[PDB]
Amino acid sequence: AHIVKIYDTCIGCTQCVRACPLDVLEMVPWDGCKASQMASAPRTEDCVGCKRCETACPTDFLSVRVYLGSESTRSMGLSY
Amino acid sequence: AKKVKIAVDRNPVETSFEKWAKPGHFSRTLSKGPNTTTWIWNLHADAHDFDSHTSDLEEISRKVFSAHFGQLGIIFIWLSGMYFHGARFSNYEAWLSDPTHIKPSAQVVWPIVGQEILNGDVGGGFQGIQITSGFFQLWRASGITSELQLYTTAIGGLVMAAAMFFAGWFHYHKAAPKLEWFQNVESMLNHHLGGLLGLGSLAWAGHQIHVSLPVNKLLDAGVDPKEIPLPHDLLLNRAIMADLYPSFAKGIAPFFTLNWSEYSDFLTFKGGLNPVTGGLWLSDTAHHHVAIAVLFLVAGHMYRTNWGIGHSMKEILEAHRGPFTGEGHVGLYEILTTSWHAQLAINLALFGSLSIIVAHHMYAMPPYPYLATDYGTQLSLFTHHTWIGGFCIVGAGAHAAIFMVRDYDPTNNYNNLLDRVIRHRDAIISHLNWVCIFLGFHSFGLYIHNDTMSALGRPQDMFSDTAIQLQPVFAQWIQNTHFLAPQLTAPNALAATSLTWGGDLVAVGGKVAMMPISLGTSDFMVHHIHAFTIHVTVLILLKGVLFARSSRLIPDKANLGFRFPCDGPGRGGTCQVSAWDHVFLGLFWMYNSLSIVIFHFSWKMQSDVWGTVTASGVSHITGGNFAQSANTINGWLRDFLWAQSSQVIQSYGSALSAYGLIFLGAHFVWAFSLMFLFSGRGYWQELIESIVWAHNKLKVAPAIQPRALSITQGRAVGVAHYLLGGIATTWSFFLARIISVG
Amino acid sequence: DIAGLTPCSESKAYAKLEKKELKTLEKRLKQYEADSAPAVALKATMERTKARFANYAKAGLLCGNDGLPHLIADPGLALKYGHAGEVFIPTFGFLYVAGYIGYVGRQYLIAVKGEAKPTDKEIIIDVPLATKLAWQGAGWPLAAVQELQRGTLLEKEENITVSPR
Amino acid sequence: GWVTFYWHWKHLTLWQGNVAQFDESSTYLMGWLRDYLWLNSSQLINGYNPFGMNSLSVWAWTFLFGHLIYATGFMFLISWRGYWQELIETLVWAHEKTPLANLVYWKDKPVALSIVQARLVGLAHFSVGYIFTYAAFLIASTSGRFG
Amino acid sequence: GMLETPVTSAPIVATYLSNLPAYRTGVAPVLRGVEIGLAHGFLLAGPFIKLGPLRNVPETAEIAGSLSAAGLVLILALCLSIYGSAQFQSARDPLFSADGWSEFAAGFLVGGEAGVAWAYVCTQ
Amino acid sequence: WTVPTLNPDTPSPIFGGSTGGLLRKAQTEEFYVITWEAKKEQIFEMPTGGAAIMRQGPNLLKFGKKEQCLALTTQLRNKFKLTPCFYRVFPDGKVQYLHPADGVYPEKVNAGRVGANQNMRRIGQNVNPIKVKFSGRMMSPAEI
Ligand code: CLA
Ligand code: CLA
Ligand code: CLA
Ligand code: CLA
Ligand code: CLA
Ligand code: CLA
Ligand SMILES: CC1=C(C/C=C(\C)CCC[C@H](C)CCC[C@H](C)CCCC(C)C)C(=O)c2ccccc2C1=O
Repeated sequence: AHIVKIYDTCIGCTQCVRACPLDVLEMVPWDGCKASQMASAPRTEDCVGCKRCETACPTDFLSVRVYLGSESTRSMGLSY
Repeated sequence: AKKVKIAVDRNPVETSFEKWAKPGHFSRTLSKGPNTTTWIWNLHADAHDFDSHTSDLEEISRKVFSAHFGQLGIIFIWLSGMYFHGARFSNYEAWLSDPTHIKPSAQVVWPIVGQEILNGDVGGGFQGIQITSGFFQLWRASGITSELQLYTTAIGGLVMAAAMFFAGWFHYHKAAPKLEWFQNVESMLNHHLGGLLGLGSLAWAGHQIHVSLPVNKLLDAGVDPKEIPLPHDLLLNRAIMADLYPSFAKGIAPFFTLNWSEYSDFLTFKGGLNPVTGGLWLSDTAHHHVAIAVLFLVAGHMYRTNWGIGHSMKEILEAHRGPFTGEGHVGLYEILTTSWHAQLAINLALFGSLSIIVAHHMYAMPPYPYLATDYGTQLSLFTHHTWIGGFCIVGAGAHAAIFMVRDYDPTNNYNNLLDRVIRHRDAIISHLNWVCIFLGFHSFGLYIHNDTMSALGRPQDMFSDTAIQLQPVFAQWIQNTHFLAPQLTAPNALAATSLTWGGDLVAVGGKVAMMPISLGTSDFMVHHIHAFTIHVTVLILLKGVLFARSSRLIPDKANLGFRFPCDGPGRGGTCQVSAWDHVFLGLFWMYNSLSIVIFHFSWKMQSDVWGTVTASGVSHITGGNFAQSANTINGWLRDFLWAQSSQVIQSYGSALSAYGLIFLGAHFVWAFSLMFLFSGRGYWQELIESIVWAHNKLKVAPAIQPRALSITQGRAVGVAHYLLGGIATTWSFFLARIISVG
Repeated sequence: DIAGLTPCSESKAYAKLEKKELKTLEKRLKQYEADSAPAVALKATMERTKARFANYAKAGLLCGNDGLPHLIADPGLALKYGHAGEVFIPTFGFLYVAGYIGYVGRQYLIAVKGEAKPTDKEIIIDVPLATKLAWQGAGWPLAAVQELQRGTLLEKEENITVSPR
Repeated sequence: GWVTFYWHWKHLTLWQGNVAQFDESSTYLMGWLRDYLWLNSSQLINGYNPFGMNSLSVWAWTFLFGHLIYATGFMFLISWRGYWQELIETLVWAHEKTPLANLVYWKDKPVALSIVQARLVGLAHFSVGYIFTYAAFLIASTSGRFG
Repeated sequence: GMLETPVTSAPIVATYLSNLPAYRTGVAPVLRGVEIGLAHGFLLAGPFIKLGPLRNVPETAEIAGSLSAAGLVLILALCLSIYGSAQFQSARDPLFSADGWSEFAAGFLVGGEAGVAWAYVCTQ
Repeated sequence: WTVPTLNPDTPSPIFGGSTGGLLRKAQTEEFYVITWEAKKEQIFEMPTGGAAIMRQGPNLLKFGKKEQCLALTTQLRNKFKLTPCFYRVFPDGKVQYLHPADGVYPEKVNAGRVGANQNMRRIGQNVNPIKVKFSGRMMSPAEI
């Protein structure tokens, strides 16, 4: 399973959640930004490591980071 | 029943230089101007991608139509230059008198920095670079006898070039055809079959019957070129033509009375090669273009335009419906009238395959006088038109995948031939995958078997004619059948179409023009290498087209586009999944496969066909070493590459020294390309950061932020340099070799 | 002489080399006419070949056992024995031109940084400004040194971006 | 490579007594290609030929063996993972649907080499082919000439 | 579902496969091993004899080729055995089990070598 | 909102079939089922290749991996404005529901969700790799 971390520079644009092709991320309420919402990564066991979320994050440096880790059938994206 | 008619719009666009001063105007993304150096590359990459600038099909079609006029105008400038340089900087007039001893030349260099040594001694009291384009042979066949005639054609070429550029401007800025005009496919085929190909063939037959045949009949008889009648004297004076061809004494009455046998003297069916010049009979060539003219003119009356009679192309497609293919060819007509990429994919495929067929037929049936005995021209023309065909075919795969990503719509394709092909793509690629593995083992493995057996001192265990044999029995049967065709299956033909099938050799000026080609074990082995390398190229390109939209790895590959680098390091890594990357990989294999084709041709001709005729017999350039040596990889390395590269590496200090320089320079460009292929832009962007720091330290940092090339541009830059270096290396090696010995 | 070399004017191999090149040209000449176009071109080449070998000997170059000119790069050996024109003098010839080109480009780049849209002044060159800066670059060594002493040649370390460390 | 070419060519000319060849031909790159690589390959590539073989046939064989491993390395360096992973997926489909072969099955799911692995595998082939090609040429050219 | 096709789904093809030893259930794995081993073993001798390094020797060609076919059957038997060890470590047919496959591999060795020997007897 | 229950007898779209469908994995490890309601019969693109017609009313499809189900979901939502949902089905017969986990698509913020894998710091405030060395396994500074 890969590791996905959300850092406190998130502005709650939701672009990472829309970009993710496996519904790994979601938005949750927060008080640390104007949007009052923060990205969350509750389902990292389904993450494949494409890093489409990082491509979509506007903040600099990124507020969502993916650290490729142990491989499995789900993280290796196998249908066999 | 929409009538076929001319339809245009008046003054669609304004002619101004305003947009010439605003780079990127065509695209919304680039119109804002540059911020990073990546903008500059994006400007040139997307300039001619009309389909992405606008979503309007009519606007796309109008740009394509005028961009084609620009291509035609450029060819006329190029053609005009070739005719002009023949008139002013060539030894053509001297060549006509002594074609067998004088080397064609049409380029002269200025005496600067000591480059005048490239002006070699070519004959006729002339110094210049020897040319292998075969223009002298073409001009002789058409009947050109003076540099004035060459000069007038060049001036006409420039007028045509000006007309082509005017037409492009006129049909884009002044009177632009509408979309409904472009979609008359029935009308276009009628005009292009009977009008372009049909009347073009008939018109050229008129030139050959009235100009080429009389002029070449006297040239072969030995008449001095300056003393031959001018082409207009032949046209105006039927008395002169009657002397050369008595059939002209009867005028055109035989044509209208159906006594076509009267014209047997200049409309022949001889076959074979003209013994004096070693090229095809021009009387045979005239009857060819007369027959081809009638066939195409009939072909141009097949499709229905405005008067009921004819065929509807949509109706033909929808009637061909079988039990095994569901709906069938339904929906193809709408695909092929609304997608330029789909049309381009088909046309590139067959146009490229045609260029390869031209290469085989022109060497085997030399159509011009003194083309065969000029070994440099034979080698160059075959190699040139094979490379052109190779690139076009790879483009056919590229633009088939573009159609699949952009112009493909599932709603219009349900259970038709196109849909059903996508639904068993795993079956197709898995089977084609196995065929390539099978062909690689049983063709290239044989060479490895022979190399190991030879190194072990076991020649009796090799695959060869003196050992275990692999005879192309099927090809040998066909060679014999065509050799005996004039006896029973083509009774009215005097000779076989080519001397490759069998018979006796034709020698012109002491050199062999063509002789029977024998197929043995080495020919069996090399041919199955061709089948292997062609099948692999199909696998790569066909795989890209079938999996352009989705695969078991990227289920939504279409949304990513046609040209993207990857979908990230996830799923183990997805580098080079896009259909664009299947063209990128397919280019390498096409280059690999055609390189063996032109090495096969070069070694086989020098070993078995080309040579000098003497009293005892034929001595070939490489002395018939193809049969015994080309069955091992070591044989190719030693006997072909190492031995024949002697000419190019000893070229310094002579008129061929330029080929030596380009031989090294080509080796350099090829190796330079591996830098882009073996690396990635991550390293280079960090390197530029340190370089930018030095410029910042000196207040000399640019306003347009330097950026390492994109991932895709690294692959494009790599393959372009890889191809240029590799192909130029063979080009120098072939010409310096064949010109030196051939 | 220097490093065992000998003046080309006194070198046996150097003289023999000239004959070989002229002999090659003469051999091609005798297959043409006296005043035909090819013959005139070949004669012109032979004149340049003879002039070239006289000039190199007159220049006082050094030839090795190969009988080809060799160049001296050490400034002390060059000025000691009058070989300053081989490498030493051309060294300062190139640097003046190289600094000229670089200094002119740097002046233009600074000039447009003050404009509203510097990027559009780089793809589309401001030719009137470029010509003005092209002529003023002849005095770059004087201007370059004065910038160095006044401390405006280099940026401050605090105004340059750097990566984490 | 440049160091060992320089050492080898300067010594071959010394060992033959004709140092002038290096002094004259080493100043331009055609001399290296012509008078060093091409000239000294004559005996190597004749180790075995259609007429027979000699003691150099092992180095002749190893010479081509090196070129093959070197060229194979280009495949791992030029073509990257995404192409091969999708190709392997049709091979997995083909095995499962083939009668009399789907009785046998794998325990480790086939996948393409990783991104990092292929760089090492490509570099290993590149290096091995590099070494074996020059080792065969270095020994064969030197030993046949004098030994 | 999966793309229907006559090759994948036809009556004549299905019946032929169902009669092959691999698919003929109800037979002891050892007996299926012998039946399969005999067929492959008999064929395996052909190519070695005709195209082996000693093919042109009058009488040694038969012996050398068959002796090499016997060797390959031995190597294949090892492949079958270790495959069962790896695959079955913990279903309808007895063959696809640790006990069944071990018997299957043993039968293949006995049948395969018998087929190679039987092929030799045919020649001489 | 309550967790939907899968109906195995739901009709499936009109599709001829292809070679890009389920493999032996579905019979041994898991597969995925996506269901949705269709307003009218329409043609859509299968992520496995080809075109299928969706029946009016409920539809059901089976796919080999999760990404294939969520690829079809994006197509149905963006173009046809539908609201599909898919499950994970195990060979033992168990059915697991997901997407939408709580009934609301993750792009929209919803009360009751608990933040996961959220670090209350920036990327630049992680510790150095030396400080997480010999922790029993390869651990990034971001993990701690
Ligand atoms: C002087 C006449 C003229 C003028 C002022 C314009 C003006 C315009 N044209 Mg028009 N056009 C003209 C002639 C002219 N055109 C001609 C002769 C043709 C026929 C080919 C066309 C065909 C044409 C098309 C199809 C289009 C335009 C478009 C345009 C607009 C932008 C063009 C642009 O950015 O060009 C700048 C581009 C260049 C300077 C590139 C020149 C390319 C030519 C063909 C030379 C190719 C040389 C070749 C690469 C040589 C080999 C290179 C190698 C040695 C390195 C603008 C309104 C575009 C438009 O309206 O878009 C909305 C558009 O799509 N024009
Ligand atoms: C008998 C009629 C006829 C002829 C001879 C042609 C010829 C040609 N067409 Mg076609 N075309 C026709 C009818 C015809 N067309 C009709 C009726 C339609 C509408 C359905 C089209 C629509 C069409 C398109 C959309 C395109 C062509 C193109 C071409 C060219 C392809 C390249 C080639 O082979 O260049 C060979 C070159 C030559 C033979 C020399 C130059 C052309 C000579 C002078 C023939 C001119 C033919 C012209 C139609 C006559 C009237 C011109 C004007 C006075 C009105 C070629 C010149 C392509 C092209 O390149 O366009 C620029 C292209 O894009 N045609
Ligand atoms: C397109 C191809 C082509 C063309 C253009 C020609 C042309 C010609 N052929 Mg050839 N020919 C061809 C193909 C062609 N041929 C083929 C395929 C064959 C093999 C079957 C032959 C076999 C052949 C033979 C056997 C003969 C010719 C002959 C001729 C010439 C006279 C024909 C004749 O009597 O015309 C009769 C009349 C016409 C063609 C009509 C002319 C209409 C004019 C141009 C109208 C002008 C109107 C205008 C308004 C007036 C000007 C006004 C202005 C000044 C103000 C003529 C030069 C004859 C000849 O003399 O050969 C040397 C001849 O004997 N041809
Ligand atoms: C009839 C021929 C034809 C036509 C009309 C087109 C047209 C098109 N192609 Mg296609 N293509 C063709 C043949 C053709 N192609 C062939 C034969 C191949 C195989 C190589 C391809 C491969 C291909 C790819 C892979 C792609 C296209 C794309 C495109 C589109 C954009 C091209 C562009 O912007 O180029 C702009 C032009 C340039 C940047 C200049 C390229 C310069 C080359 C690399 C120089 C090579 C060396 C030079 C020839 C000689 C030495 C030069 C010297 C200075 C050293 C356009 C619709 C692109 C696209 O997006 O389509 C939708 C795209 O991705 N084509
Ligand atoms: C010399 C270099 C080289 C070699 C040997 C190969 C080999 C292969 N390539 Mg590759 N390739 C290369 C360079 C090379 N490539 C380069 C430079 C590129 C980048 C452009 C690519 C890009 C590329 C692509 C994109 C594809 C291939 C494909 C293939 C395969 C073709 C079919 C096949 O299985 O043939 C049979 C195998 C061979 C001929 C290899 C040598 C076999 C030897 C001689 C005999 C066997 C040895 C024997 C068992 C003894 C072993 C003893 C030992 C175990 C102790 C094959 C594995 C295609 C593929 O996979 O098709 C299925 C394919 O799609 N290649
Ligand atoms: C790139 C480094 C380099 C090297 C390796 C040499 C090497 C040499 N130089 Mg050169 N030189 C160089 C750069 C170099 N120089 C530069 C940059 C300049 C200034 C533009 C000079 C100016 C120069 C002069 C004026 C003289 C030499 C001389 C010499 C020779 C002996 C003294 C010497 O320099 O010892 C080793 C070099 C160094 C330690 C580096 C600094 C050398 C200084 C600048 C010059 C020392 C001269 C010395 C005191 C002369 C004493 C008399 C001598 C006969 C023993 C020797 C061949 C002398 C000569 O011609 O001898 C035959 C001599 O008279 N050099
Ligand atoms: C070398 C290299 C680079 C660096 C190469 C770059 C940045 C291209 C350099 C192009 C030219 C030389 C720079 C621009 C020149 C200007 C147009 C100004 C020139 C002015 C005059 C001298 C003409 C990559 O960016 C790269 C990316 C992906 C894979 C491999 C590689 C790769 O190998």
